Amino acid sequence: KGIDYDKLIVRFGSSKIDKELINRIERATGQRPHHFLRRGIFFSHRDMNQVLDAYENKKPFYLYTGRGPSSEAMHVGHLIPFIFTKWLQDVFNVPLVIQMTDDEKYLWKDLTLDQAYSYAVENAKDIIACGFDINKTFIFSDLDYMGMSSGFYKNVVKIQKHVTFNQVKGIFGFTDSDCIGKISFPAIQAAPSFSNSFPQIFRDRTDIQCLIPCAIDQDPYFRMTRDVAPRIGYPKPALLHSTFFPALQGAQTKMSASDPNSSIFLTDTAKQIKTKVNKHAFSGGRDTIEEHRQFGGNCDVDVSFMYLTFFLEDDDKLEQIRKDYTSGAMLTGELKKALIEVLQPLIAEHQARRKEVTDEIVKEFMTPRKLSFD
Amino acid sequence: KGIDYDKLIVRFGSSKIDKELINRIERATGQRPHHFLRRGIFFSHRDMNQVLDAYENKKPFYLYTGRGPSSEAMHVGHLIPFIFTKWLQDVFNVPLVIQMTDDEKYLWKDLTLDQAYSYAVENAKDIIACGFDINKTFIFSDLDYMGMSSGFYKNVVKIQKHVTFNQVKGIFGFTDSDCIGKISFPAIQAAPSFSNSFPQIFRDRTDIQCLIPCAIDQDPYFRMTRDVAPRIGYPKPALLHSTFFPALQGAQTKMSASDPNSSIFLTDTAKQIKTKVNKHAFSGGRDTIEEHRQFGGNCDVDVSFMYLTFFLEDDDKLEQIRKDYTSGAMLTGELKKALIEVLQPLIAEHQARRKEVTDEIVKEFMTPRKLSFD
Repeated sequence: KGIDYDKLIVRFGSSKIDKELINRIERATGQRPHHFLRRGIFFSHRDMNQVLDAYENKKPFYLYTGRGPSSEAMHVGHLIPFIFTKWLQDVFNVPLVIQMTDDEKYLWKDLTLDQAYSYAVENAKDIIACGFDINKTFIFSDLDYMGMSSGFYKNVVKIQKHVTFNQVKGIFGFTDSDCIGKISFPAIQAAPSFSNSFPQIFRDRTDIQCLIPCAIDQDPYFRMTRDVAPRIGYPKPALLHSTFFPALQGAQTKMSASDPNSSIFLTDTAKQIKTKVNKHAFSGGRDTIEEHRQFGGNCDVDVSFMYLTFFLEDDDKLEQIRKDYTSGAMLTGELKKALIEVLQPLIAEHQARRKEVTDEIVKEFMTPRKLSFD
Repeated sequence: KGIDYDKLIVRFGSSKIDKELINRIERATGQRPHHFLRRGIFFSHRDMNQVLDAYENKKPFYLYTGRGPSSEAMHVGHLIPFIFTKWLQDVFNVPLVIQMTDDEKYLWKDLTLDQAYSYAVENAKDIIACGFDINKTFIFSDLDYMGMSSGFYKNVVKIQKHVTFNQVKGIFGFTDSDCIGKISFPAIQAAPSFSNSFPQIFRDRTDIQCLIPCAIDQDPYFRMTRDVAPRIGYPKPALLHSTFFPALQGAQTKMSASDPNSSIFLTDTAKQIKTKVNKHAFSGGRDTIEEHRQFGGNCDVDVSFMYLTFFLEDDDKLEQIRKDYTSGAMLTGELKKALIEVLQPLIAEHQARRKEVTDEIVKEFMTPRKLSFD
């Protein structure tokens, strides 16, 4: 029952997203708001109006997200952010910068420097699969970009001294036993938030607003970055907070990346997707059919219904489902089939595109070059 | 009386330089050993034979030294290393890599990132003045090179995780109040010690020996670098330890970089050089002329005589001076005049060359490019 997201906004001191804001965004774009905005999926921001101010006056801004490279599969939750960011991008016709923290993984996990980089490239393919207009998005490897940016490291250093060790010990719990690469990394994570880190596309000029869509329990991490922003004469990056995408087995967790099952993977096949949802997707319906008819299912805790909230685009069909499962008219198996019919095409479509992404294609995304926007 | 350099070799576990080694170096080069080697100025090494092995078999090696950029003047002591390294370079016809730690200064001192860089460029002019064959030496700014080396940062990261925070807390005494840029810097200092950090001149290949001439109280700093060397499949860099160049006012200190006087600066004029030596260069002679004749001067503590040890190239003239000052035949004013006649031309010659170094000249030294050697 510890789901409260409004009591969450309060303690972090961020701002709730209201109708005002969504309409302002829809007017600014001439488009219909994303369902993530309609349903309270992405409910908080930090300076989103500032971002809109800029856009309305024809003053550009850019978006920045990252991914911690890995070997395991890569699931559906990993898409919430990438999906919202693809919308925002297309909707505003704006530049997207994507950080592949191979160095972080190399520092934290047990990889070979050449390994972590490997993942950064492969994981890049999964990210391209989501569409992302090539003439608008730049995907970089920390390990690769550092040594080919006349502005990235410069910004790391500026951030590196304005952040004490104590500041990170109380935010990532670093210990005297941790390597020096770890203690100093939070700066690498922060740097892309400032426009001149990418001269190849903005040239000098630090007047460009950055927008970072991310999870809400990731806010106390961008505090640091936002605090040391004007302290170094740079604009604070705008945030857009999203809720937690639950793990099949329950909503108590957000679970893993291992524990096979527990997460629909982008590599799972139609059969596999079907199995995981029917067998593991936690059910909020009753145990017997008669008890389910009498009392109905509980939509709040049902994982299969939650997933629908994310991937079912029709607002009306979702409300029908919500209503009938609650009354008992619809049974969890029916809910499951609904979800399965939305996930199979989605995941399979991803598989299709991920096949169309060559090497001469990734090379181009990773090649720092010029782009298109306002 | 705390001068003991042999009791110093013992506690650090390094190796004394003997005749064997000097002859091996003189045979390897077909040249007469430098006076720094003849007089026990540079008396310790770590793997210098390995370096010679390589050179004899026609297998190249390279040299690496650095300088912490600054605004003040830049004195004669700052030359011991640069002088020895110019010899070694010319004598072996080998590549020299020079680190301008502007980022370090920006982190530690109170500069503007753009300031520290300024110094790196100016201080570069002083370093070029010493000769250094352009087609053999590469001078880089940490701030500039980082963002234009497909191998430098890669090596920083490799070093960054093999060195804990505790390892540096007990070597540079870092505290939880120090910024994260500081804690992680020792890696930036170490990286140039490995050949593939500079692909523009060695391309891949990490089989190239690095030699680092430096002070002997700087050994417990290169321990770290040498320890994490094979731990990452890289050759340990060779050292060549030198003694302390004393400060005019006494040998108790090595004194400063401020306290005007106390150090002959490369900007000092002939008049100024003459004044500082006569007025401040600590004297080991007696107070009265009669007492000086009877007991003689003490060469061990006389700073003016010590300076001669460094800059007077003739071994015979130096022994004459040593003998006569000790017996009392020569008076401290005569010793002073001797030193002054060696320093005025040396420092003035530097001034002359430092004027001949243009901007299209520094640009070329700083431009990572190809060089010449074995």
